[PDB]
Amino acid sequence: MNIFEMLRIDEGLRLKIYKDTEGYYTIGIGHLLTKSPSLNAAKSELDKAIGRNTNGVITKDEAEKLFNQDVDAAVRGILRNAKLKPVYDSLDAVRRAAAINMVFQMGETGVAGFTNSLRMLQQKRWDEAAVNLAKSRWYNQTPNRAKRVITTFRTGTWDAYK
Ligand SMILES: ClCCOc1ccccc1
Repeated sequence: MNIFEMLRIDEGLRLKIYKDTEGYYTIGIGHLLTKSPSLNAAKSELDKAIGRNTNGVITKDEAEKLFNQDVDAAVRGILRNAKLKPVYDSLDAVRRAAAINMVFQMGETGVAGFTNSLRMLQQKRWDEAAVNLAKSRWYNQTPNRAKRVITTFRTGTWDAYK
């Protein structure tokens, strides 16, 4: 298991434009296209992302290319964020994957406001962290996914993904 395999499980793979759990146009392995309700707007973003006229369909290779970029960007975002970086640096590699997973899903601004959870993670109070993480819109809207990510933070193992 690793961050790629982990997010592949959490996000799925769809080769045509679909709506994500929030109702936003998305493609590939959870590549958010736009928060706009316009399908045409989404197709424009898709074409710009891939570099050709796709008419809303991409290949698996193209999906994996965006996915790699998205993971890279999430990591790079964490490292450029003054609140996230020290917590990330403090973690082992398995818990780092859980951190990336959350940023991938909710964006770095969103996760940077998990102030109390971030502190518990830095402190390595894993059970406390796991309790605090669940007290969130995130947990309530995507409980099965949140439960997997929380278990990963709590245990530093891949148990929730085997
Ligand atoms: Cl507090 C739940 C998120 O934990 C993170 C820790 C480090 C970087 C990004 C996220």
